Amino acid sequence: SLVTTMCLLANVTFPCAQPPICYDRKPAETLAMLSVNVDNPGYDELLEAAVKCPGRKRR
Repeated sequence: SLVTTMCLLANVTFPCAQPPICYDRKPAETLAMLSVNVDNPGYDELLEAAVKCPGRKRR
């Protein structure tokens, strides 16, 4: 089968592209999460997603 790219948070797995939250909500947690996924090939996907800004806006 094809494999999606998975990243780790806690003892849970999730798509690297789609983490549950971002930097603005909790900066410490986000960085910690990024550090945990340093080894993973998906890491850059995770960095991009974690780093981008929020939903409450028109554009």
